[PDB]
Amino acid sequence: CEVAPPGGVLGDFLRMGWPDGITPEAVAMGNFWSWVWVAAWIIGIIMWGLFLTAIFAWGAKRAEKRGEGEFPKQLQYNVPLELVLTIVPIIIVMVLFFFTVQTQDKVTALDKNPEVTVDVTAYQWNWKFGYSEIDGSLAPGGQDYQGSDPERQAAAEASKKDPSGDNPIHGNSKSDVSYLEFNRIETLGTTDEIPVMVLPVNTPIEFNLASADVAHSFWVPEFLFKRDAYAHPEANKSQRVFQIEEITEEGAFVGRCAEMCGTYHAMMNFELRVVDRDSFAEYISFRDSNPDATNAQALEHIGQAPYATSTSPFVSDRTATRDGENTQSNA
Amino acid sequence: CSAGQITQTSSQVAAVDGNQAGSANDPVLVRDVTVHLTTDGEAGVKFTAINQDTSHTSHTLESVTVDGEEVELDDAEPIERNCSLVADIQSELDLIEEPEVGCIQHVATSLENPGFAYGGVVPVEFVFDTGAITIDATVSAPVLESGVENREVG
Amino acid sequence: VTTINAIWNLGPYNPSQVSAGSQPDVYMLWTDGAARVMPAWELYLGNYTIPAVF
Amino acid sequence: FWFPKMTGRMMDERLGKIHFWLTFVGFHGTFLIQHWVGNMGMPRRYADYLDSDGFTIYNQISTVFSFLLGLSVIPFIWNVFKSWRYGELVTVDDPWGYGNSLEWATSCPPPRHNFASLP
Amino acid sequence: LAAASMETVFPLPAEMVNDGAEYDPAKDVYEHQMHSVHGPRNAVMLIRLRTADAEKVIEREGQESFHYGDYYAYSKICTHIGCPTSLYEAQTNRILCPCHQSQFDALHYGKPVFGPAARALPQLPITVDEEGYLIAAGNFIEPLGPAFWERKS
Amino acid sequence: DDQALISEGKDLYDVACITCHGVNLQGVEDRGPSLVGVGEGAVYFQVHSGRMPILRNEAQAERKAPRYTEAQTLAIAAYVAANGGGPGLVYNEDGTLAMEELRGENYDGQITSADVARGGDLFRLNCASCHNFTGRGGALSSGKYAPNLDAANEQEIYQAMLTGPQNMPKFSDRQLSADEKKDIIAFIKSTKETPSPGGYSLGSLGPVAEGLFMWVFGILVLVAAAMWIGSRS
Amino acid sequence: MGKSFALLVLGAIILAGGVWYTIEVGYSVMAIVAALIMAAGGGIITWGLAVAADVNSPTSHKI
Amino acid sequence: CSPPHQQDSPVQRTNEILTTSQNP
Amino acid sequence: MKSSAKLMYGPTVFMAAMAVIYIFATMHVSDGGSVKGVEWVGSVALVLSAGLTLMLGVYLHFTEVRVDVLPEDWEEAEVADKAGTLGFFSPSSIWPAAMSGAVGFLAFGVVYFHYWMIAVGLMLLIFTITKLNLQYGVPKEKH
Amino acid sequence: LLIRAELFTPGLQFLSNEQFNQLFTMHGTVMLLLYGTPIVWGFANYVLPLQIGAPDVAFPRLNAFGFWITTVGGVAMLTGFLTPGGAADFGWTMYSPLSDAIHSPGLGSDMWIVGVGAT
Ligand code: HAS
Ligand code: HEC
Ligand code: HEC
Ligand SMILES: *C(=O)CCCCCCCCCCCCCCC
Ligand code: FES
Ligand SMILES: [Ca+2]
Ligand SMILES: [Mn+2]
Repeated sequence: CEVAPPGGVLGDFLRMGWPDGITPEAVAMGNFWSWVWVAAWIIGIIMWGLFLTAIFAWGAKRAEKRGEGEFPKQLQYNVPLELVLTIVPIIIVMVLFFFTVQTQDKVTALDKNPEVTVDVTAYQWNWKFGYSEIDGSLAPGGQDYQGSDPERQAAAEASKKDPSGDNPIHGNSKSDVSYLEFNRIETLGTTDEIPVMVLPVNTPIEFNLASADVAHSFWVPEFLFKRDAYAHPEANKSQRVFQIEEITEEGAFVGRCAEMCGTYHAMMNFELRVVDRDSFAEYISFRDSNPDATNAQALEHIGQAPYATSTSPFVSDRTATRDGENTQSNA
Repeated sequence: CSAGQITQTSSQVAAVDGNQAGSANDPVLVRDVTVHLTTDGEAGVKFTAINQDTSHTSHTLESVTVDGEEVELDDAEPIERNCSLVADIQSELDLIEEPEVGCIQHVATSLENPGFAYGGVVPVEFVFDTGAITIDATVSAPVLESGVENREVG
Repeated sequence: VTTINAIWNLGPYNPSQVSAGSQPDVYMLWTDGAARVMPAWELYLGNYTIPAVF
Repeated sequence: FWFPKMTGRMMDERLGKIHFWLTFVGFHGTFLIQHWVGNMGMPRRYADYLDSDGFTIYNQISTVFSFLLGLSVIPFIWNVFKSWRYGELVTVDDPWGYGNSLEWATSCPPPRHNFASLP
Repeated sequence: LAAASMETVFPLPAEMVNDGAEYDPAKDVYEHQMHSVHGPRNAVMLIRLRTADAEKVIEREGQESFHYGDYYAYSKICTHIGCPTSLYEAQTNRILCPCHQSQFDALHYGKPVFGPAARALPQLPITVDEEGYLIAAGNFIEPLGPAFWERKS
Repeated sequence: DDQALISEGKDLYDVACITCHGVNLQGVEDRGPSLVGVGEGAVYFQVHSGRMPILRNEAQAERKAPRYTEAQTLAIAAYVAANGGGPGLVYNEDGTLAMEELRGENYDGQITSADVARGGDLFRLNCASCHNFTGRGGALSSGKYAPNLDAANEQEIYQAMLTGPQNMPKFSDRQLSADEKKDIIAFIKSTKETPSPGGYSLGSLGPVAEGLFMWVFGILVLVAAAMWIGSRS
Repeated sequence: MGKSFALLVLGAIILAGGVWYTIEVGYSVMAIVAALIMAAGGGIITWGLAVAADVNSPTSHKI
Repeated sequence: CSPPHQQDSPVQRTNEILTTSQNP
Repeated sequence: MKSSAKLMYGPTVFMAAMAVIYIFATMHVSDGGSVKGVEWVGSVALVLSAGLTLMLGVYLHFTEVRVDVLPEDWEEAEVADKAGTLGFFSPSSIWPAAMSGAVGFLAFGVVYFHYWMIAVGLMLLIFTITKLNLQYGVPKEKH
Repeated sequence: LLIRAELFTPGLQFLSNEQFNQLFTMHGTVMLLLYGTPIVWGFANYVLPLQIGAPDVAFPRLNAFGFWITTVGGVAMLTGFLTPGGAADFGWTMYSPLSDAIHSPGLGSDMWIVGVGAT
């Protein structure tokens, strides 16, 4: 919604725990949320007040102590009122649906002119990030940068059929992985390290999701948004790309898996770190020049902390976490 | 009851003849350490050193010694983070490749056998330019070519 | 129409060998089950002993 | 509502109010604060979390009232058991007085085939 | 033997060998060797342990020098009522009897941890000879097999 | 070839195996062991039979439907073998991965009965303790078990014997020579593929099966006959 | 009222006591034990209030 | 109700070392 | 049974409408949060659901058109209009529990996929349903 | 309440990840399919013939069958906990491919299916 909420402590109560949102469409969703809670609290207050009026006015002892008798007025029908009380909800939900369609169409659009495209791969149980596209204005060298690793992408493309002929799924092999993305610059999460996806400020970004096995979900609470990442997203007719117009402010933001995926589902965290535009150009130049260097070293090279801060890796020991300390620190 | 905090699967260790040293916290690990003594005569040390220091200090394997006997291991460049230094006797490193992807390094090695016994155990010291590891290691024969070697009356 | 004791599949008797599900016939299974459920209550009386299977 | 019709005996009203208030307090104390911790970024089906998430205090309040809500069934089980065999006997077809439906036109408990006569 | 393995061994006296460098194709050692295989209390199980498991072993009093490196030898006959304890669990280091499910800890000198057995599995002292073959350094220090009234302990 | 195979193997490892075995195959403390030095045989047995990836820790990982093609399995096995070798696969004289040729040392078209007779004694001494006579399975301690030997192909039998999966002991080629392993394979496949002459095998479990059969349904049908012939009054 | 106030007194002593203990323990397994004490405290609080809520307008006579 | 000759060794395993003689 | 038969045409018309709407919409409309194409599960599900309500509505109507004016379908019926026989009802039967046990054996056999368990469970199930359906007809013993 | 106990503080104090997953899966299944739907049909069975003025229900033995098959479904569903691996642990929704045999091979995952089927 375009209209801002009331703000202040009233706004803090109304948004009821939602983050402020680090994108323009997160601001829109948070606005809409606060206003629908103004509405919801009105409904809840008046109807709880009716249920209290029932306790304190419509009692039988109060009625008998003032001489009302045995029975009340045996009214059962009021055709106009039971029409109006039905028609008013309809015209309420129609307005709710109008604003819903506005906000949904702004959030869900795919015409935001992305400048950085990231290919995201989920698996049991961590994340892999890679830069598919970086348009020239911030790219390494200035020429529009494509990220595909052709040899490895070709190996994945050739895994689409079994040479021994076990090709049951519409002619394709059961272990086809040709839908997955392989880029040169990649960051791969491990049990020991949180994957930190570096992105620039004030830049339109595209995320391209998919999973290696089982459904996962890409929930950044600071975007106020999540989408499921599927294996073979096109066979499921699941729109695998989404776009944000910008991240408004820089910092480190946690992200979690928000669809049940098995044992270590609660340990599948990532960090989304957002840096200056020129700092991102430097980061991508460094990584493109010396591709053996790791993610932490590039982060240090542009003057940021080597490892995630909004979240930490878990102690893998199945019993050591018993007395509270379930996080392992890094240098 | 078997899916508990103590499970049978989570306890299991690598069904290999060598020992290991290093935890989730230690900067440099060693995996599958074993004194490989051939039945012909050649001997050496098999191991894999793995750098996982988060301060990004490289560790150079300076020296290796087995029951006080010095090891000859061909020249190795330092182990950067998430690199691995594989080592075996040359006869057994000729049976595998050296990957171009990632960061793996094969170095042959050899010992002058003082007379170790099959089945026994000996202490092995790895010394890096940063520090040291000590680990017990069993003396064992190398693996055979699978499915070619019948036994004979003699 | 149904096998009952494929002795050929079991091989001759050897004191060193054994099988997993090496049960007796059904009318004796109760005795084997008794042997399984009895705990290791054994008596050690100086130079003598009463085994648990007593 | 239908324990008298089912059994021919009433339940203890005081024990029922204890059951109600325990259930009510425990329930709202359990699941009201979960709206906040869910909005704040906790996903469902999470066995473990980090103390940096900011989730701890909400989970602690919720679990305390969860155990209260679990205690709520102790007076309920006792009320059912006791009243089933020692409860106040029903002497009227409709012990609440103003039964609308047809089940209050027959005895407490009904006979095998429900109705000794129909209105 | 590899570093977590089990072999069933029998007593082979030197006068019955007929293999290796001294093999003669006219020496007919078969029936005596079968006589060795078919003794009731003859079967032993020779276990090679991993190194990190071998250094967790708790020996029995008087039997600390019976092993040879990572090689341990235990009587294969169960101390309950005489079945072979032929099921070595390579990861748990339990030796399991299929008859009535007795479990013996191999890192605890063969002491039972489940089932109706009460006594620990006897341990054989072993070593290597000058030619590099494994031999029995001595006899068991206890009677073996199931218990009887006359057996002490 | 071998470097492209190692590239494919590394890429598959990075999105399926790296959470429990680490990026450098070192192991993760309570999630999985170190793969340094397991060989191509371990990866073949585990991936091809379907045992890997494990997806919950229990008493025992079970055989299930495979997640990777045989070619993908061999790619991953190449990549793992580069991290310190180990035992390898059994190839035949032409270079194909060996299969039906392992059905006894003297194989030539059909299984020879001398191989079955020696492999029967070898199996009854080294294997049947856990897998029961003729390999129907058995129960171990605390929820563990020795599987049924039907689903395994000959290569998988050989690599099981070499690698010692989970609580199974290792049998190197110095312990059981190549010919003894091939005779054990011959015995498994003879008994697994010869119908019993005396009719239905009842699972070949042993006396409990024939017990249940008779002492329920056999006496039930003759009780039914008695009720047909006699009076219920 | 009677036992109402009695319960409300007792339960407070239990509840506060659990609140003292859940700070001492503090993330171990015994934290759970502390919470159970606190819950029982709250239960007896509500029990007292429930008694009051019944004797404010009883729906039964002791006849 | 325990065998009186089945004790743990008081002395701990000392991590000993083996060898074999040889011609060279 | 007029009102019962007739009120099944509310949901029939509604579910048929939602079926055609959903079908055309999922094949023609495009939004950034889904891929265009006819969604076959919801299509088949809604049309078969309208089939279920059509089935009941049509059968009950085709019966209603030739049942007499019953006292329970009459606004001023006296209680003595249904006096007489009401019908036969089973007073007792052990065979429902038997059938549940047969289905339990079948389901556990399917779980473990033991073939003998599946065979025995199917045999038990046909037997117990047969004995249920022969309960009130078994002959008198002729001895 | 086991779930709420383990969520009381950050680390895993007595449950594992697997056991927590089994717990929420079976909590959801039991509460929806073995409490909810059968109590609906139980209240219906009792009061409905009393409300419309019938002596019996139409098909008495089918009613008995419904009760017993629901109990057997419950027993089947909960029998998964008696395995060493344990119950099903894919959430009461059983999303795919997480429910395929390739991704959830324990026998409890089959038991859950037949349980809900019987109910
Ligand atoms: C009708 C349907 C349902 C009911 C009713 C229900 C009741 C509860 N639920 Fe729930 N549930 C959760 C918590 C509760 C709690 C605390 C209660 C309470 O009603 C439970 C209390 C009720 C009892 C009936 C307890 C009886 C107590 C006993 C037997 C012990 C008493 C004795 C004591 C305390 C000792 C005495 C001590 C003294 C001092 C005297 C939570 C989280 O806190 C989740 C999400 C978990 C996650 O990780 O996503 C959840 C998940 C679900 C799901 C989704 C499952 C899934 O995601 O796979 C469903 C469908 C569902 C349904 C239902 N649930 N629930
Ligand atoms: C954690 C959920 C795992 C993942 C992901 C993979 N494996 Fe694994 N593996 C795991 C455990 C707990 C074990 C121990 C033995 C057991 O069965 O539980 C293993 C074992 C292996 C082995 C055998 C090692 C040996 O000692 O011989 C191999 C060869 C292996 N694992 C390979 C492997 C591969 C290639 C994987 C990705 C496809 C993979 N594993 C996933 C736990 C886990
Ligand atoms: C008990 C101590 C065992 C002995 C002795 C042998 N094996 Fe085994 N085997 C055992 C277990 C516990 C397992 C499961 C391992 C796993 O990770 O799943 C196995 C497995 C096999 C297999 C694989 C079968 C399959 O499902 O693909 C085979 C082919 C096999 N074992 C064969 C085998 C042979 C031939 C043996 C004697 C030389 C033998 N095993 C010994 C337990 C035990
Ligand atoms: C081992 O860890 C197996 C899984 C253990 C899960 C622990 C939680 C159990 C909760 C109670 C289950 C009741 C089952 C009733 C069976 C009839
Ligand atoms: S014979 Fe070994 S436990 Fe019984
Ligand atoms: Ca916790
Ligand atoms: Mn979802």
